[PDB]
Amino acid sequence: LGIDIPNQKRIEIALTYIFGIGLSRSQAILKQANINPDKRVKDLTEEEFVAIRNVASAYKIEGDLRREIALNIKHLSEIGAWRGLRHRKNLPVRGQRTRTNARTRKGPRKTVANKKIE
Amino acid sequence: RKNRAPKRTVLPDPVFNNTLVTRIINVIMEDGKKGLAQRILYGAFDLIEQRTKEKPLTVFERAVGNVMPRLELRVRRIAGSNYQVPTEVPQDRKIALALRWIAMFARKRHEKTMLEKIANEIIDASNNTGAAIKKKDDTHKMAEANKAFAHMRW
Amino acid sequence: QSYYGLGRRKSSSAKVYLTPTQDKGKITVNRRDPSEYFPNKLVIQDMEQPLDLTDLKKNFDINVVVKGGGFTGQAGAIRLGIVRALLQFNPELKKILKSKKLTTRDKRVKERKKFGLYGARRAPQFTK
Amino acid sequence: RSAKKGAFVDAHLLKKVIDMNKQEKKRPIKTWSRRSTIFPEFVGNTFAVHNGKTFINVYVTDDMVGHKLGEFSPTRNFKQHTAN
Amino acid sequence: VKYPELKIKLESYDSTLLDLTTKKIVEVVKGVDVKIKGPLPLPTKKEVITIIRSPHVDKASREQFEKNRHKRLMILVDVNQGAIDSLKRIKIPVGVTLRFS
Amino acid sequence: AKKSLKVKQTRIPKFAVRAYTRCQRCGRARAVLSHFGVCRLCFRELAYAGAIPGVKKASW
Amino acid sequence: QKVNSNGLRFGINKNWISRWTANSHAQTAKWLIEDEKIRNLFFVNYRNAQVSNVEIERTQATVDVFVYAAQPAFLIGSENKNIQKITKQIKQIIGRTTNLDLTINEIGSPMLSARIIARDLANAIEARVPLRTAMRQSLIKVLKAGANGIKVLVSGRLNGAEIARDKMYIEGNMPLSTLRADIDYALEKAQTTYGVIGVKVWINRGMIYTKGLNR
RNA sequence: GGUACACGAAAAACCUUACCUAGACUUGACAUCCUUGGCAAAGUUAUGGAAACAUAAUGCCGAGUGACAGGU
RNA sequence: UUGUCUAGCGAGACUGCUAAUGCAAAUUGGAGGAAGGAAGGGAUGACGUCAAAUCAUCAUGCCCCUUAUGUCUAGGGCUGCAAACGUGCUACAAUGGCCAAUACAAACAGUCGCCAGCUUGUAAAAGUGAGCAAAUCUGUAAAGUUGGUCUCAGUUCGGAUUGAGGGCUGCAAUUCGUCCUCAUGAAGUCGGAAUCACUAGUAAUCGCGAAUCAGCUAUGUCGCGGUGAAUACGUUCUCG
Repeated sequence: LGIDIPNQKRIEIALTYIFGIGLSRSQAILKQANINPDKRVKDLTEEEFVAIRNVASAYKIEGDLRREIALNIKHLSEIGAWRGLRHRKNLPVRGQRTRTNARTRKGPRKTVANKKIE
Repeated sequence: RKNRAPKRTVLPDPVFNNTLVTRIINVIMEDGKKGLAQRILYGAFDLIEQRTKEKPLTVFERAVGNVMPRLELRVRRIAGSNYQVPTEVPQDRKIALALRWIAMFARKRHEKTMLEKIANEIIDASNNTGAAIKKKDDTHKMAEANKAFAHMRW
Repeated sequence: QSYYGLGRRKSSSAKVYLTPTQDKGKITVNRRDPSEYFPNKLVIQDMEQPLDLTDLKKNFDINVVVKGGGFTGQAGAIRLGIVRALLQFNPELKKILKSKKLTTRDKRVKERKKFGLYGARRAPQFTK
Repeated sequence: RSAKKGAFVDAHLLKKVIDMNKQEKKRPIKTWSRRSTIFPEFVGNTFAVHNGKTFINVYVTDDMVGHKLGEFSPTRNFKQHTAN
Repeated sequence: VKYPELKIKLESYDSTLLDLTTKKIVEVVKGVDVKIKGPLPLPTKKEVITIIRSPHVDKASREQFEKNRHKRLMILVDVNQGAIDSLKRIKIPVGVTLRFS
Repeated sequence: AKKSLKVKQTRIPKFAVRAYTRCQRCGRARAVLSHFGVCRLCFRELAYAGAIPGVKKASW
Repeated sequence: QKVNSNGLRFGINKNWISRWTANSHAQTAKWLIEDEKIRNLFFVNYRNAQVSNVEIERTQATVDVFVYAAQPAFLIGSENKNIQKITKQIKQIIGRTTNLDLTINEIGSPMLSARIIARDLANAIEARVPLRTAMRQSLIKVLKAGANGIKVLVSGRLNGAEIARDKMYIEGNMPLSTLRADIDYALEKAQTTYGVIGVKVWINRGMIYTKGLNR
């Protein structure tokens, strides 16, 4: 994790500008600590800047969140697993058909000449 | 071809009694919704009354008068080249397209709230400095060279 | 006594009762003011266009019950009931009201769409 | 994936495993269920699974076994990006 | 009273044949028993079934067929077995069925 | 084949989801109509002569 | 292409072949899938019976099937020769416990059925009988029987390869765009040594004045 | 092309299904033309088996032989 | 805040009347009505045309197979993959995004079912428990309004992909079902060339039901209902 604050706005959306904690887990932290974002001000108390990090670390660690997610990815990669096999080589694995889609995992375009005369 | 078909008529506004305001209602209307459009309407009149207070009407038909078009473009051909010449057009279509220009230049603004930007193009057009009058100037000016077939219309 | 009126619009209807009593009446429907049942918007003047253009609201009640439809059709139905009551009470105004075209509803309802149509007239986007 | 049975085996693998883990010295087993997912007590073996073309015999991992046994091997053949 | 709450429901898949059967039965039950309430008209169960016409490539050239089921109610509290006997003189046609409780 | 499909359909399976519905005189699982255990072509052709009691051309 | 006009007047002017109902998609499907085959039996079984029609009547699991023909002389049977076979095949087709019985009769003006004429021309096709004699015989017979103008057409092999010849004949008025006409249609496929011959016959019973209710 | 391309095909994880391969399969899975049977046809379960499927009783009823059917 | 409503029988618009101009036919206005000049719509496709489509609905003339193109189940495949088309969806936004409260239907279906409701749950759902073989029982209608926030920017936009966990059916969800909770947050600033559809309840937009099916990423199909515009001058061109 790190230290990040919105430009000048409510306290809660600071949780949006940190990874591993989206809007839902943000509201979860708020209802856990009973701290509501006061109007367009990020400064109400000084102790909260480590108090919120306590419960955030209690959930899990941001960088470690992604670290063990990537570890899980390479765990599919290490042993023979069709899910990992397709996930490693830039190709979708779920029920999505790979004949007209998957471009977001492919670069913008790599089109080449085709043979439609036959 | 289309033989003859009278168009629909508008009804007087219950709180304005102005055909022009009804055409405003029509042009800014989107997605088949009146209430949302009517909110923009109420905000527009209220803010025109608020900032530099005058008379919603006086400025309204003032802008309408300033944006009154002269000649509208239509295209003919020799079957191989398009030539655009302006001809006349009744007042109802003139007003409809003028208010359409106003609304289109309204939506193509980048300020925050709709009501304030709407009042902005309205007062700009009433001041003969908005973008609505520029296309009118262009449609009047192009007739300088399009007179060749503006003389003989087919 | 009361005036039996019926209004119809968009497959919705409305029964209307007015009285010649000594009360100016209060516009209401569904046991609430139209400011809370109908949208609190321009329709407040729309639902009373004939009564504010003729026979100002000073000598009758408002006992109207609605059935079905959305809300704009409800306004048309209640207006049709109002004009029906106005006609049956004072038919002499029949000449001066029909010019305004406040007569029966003009059967404009959503069509009965068919196969190959998206709005009963929209086409399937003909291609090459 | 059953949420009532941690990994729903077809229950015909049970016969093969109660044979094999008792024998526990001939790793290739002639049994194949693309819908089988092993429990921790059915781990450490190879599985001769019929692809529908050939009988592929591959060894299974010992760390995450809560996955389909046919999901550790390709279900069909594929090829590179189309240029021919 | 002899058999309270004769609530007999009649079912047919037409309105004209429905008219015929309703007329027949609610007029034959007159002549023997009193206190028969009017047969309450009932909504018609309409089913449109849209069907592809060609056995091949089109989803726009589809016809559509109708199946409409009709029903009528007779609620009889105060009666005698005379109406029950009268039920066995002129038979309802084969396209109409009865529901009872 | 065509007839053996009909034969195996009329049989009884061991699990309860093996069943697939079709018509019995002219059965076509492709665009099946289990509304009356019939087929689309079958219903259309029987409707032309009037073999169904309650069949009518749709009216709106 | 076009659609048989028998369905255009079915449901508003034409009588129902079957008049019955039951619980939806519970036993209606089975009952209809049985009695449709029951109906289709006789025309396939018999070609020399000139049967007019069949009629299914079901009343709460009580089922019977009327049959009507032109001349039941070969359908009643000597000392009930046919009726015993009819009863046996009826027990064959629809269960063994259901009530089963019928009666054979003749409808008024049996000559005005398209089915009998279509079967006659099919006999003229399956017997390798020439086409012109059959067509002229049908025309003169329907003219002298007494009726309004009818029509007929044929399609298929006419003793020659590259089938592109089909013949149509029409007399009087045949208003296929008219609600009330009470006009019958038949379609038959005759088997020949060169293939299948499809023949359509539109027989005009005659429009009835002020048809306000089903016949 | 108009007159295919939200199509046939209003449901491709068994079936759907024609197909790649495994196991079996032969007057025939199913039905019909002969003659003998009027009560045993399913299902049942340890048996081998990934799976058809055989050994154990149970519970239009039925054998052989020929006459062939079926082909998405 | 009871005779609206469901639906049978009918009545009712027929150039019926008049001014108007015409040999006639037929023409525009006015009265009236619920509606005036095919009241609005569906349903009703002549001969042919391209031998267009289906010998895989069916029947089916040829030829061929037959201890085999016949049978039975496992499993795989009809879903891949540089691409492009054809069609949706939904963004690129403060008419908006999210949050609380609040206005209102039609039809339509429901018997191994429709599921009122209770309790357990952030949730898929679970245990449970009434009416409905159906005008009595069932299926938050939303857009809207009261506001609150977001404060004008790659945003509480957009929600893709992927990951973790939970949920249901199904012998089973890997191939190739899907729902929800949580994690991330893809391109993207209105789309040149060209186009497609549309004359008022129209387009656009918002929601409900039915369908095959055990269930289903059907955004699709079939309909139902709500809000609800613009332009029609005109036929030189463009398609028939």
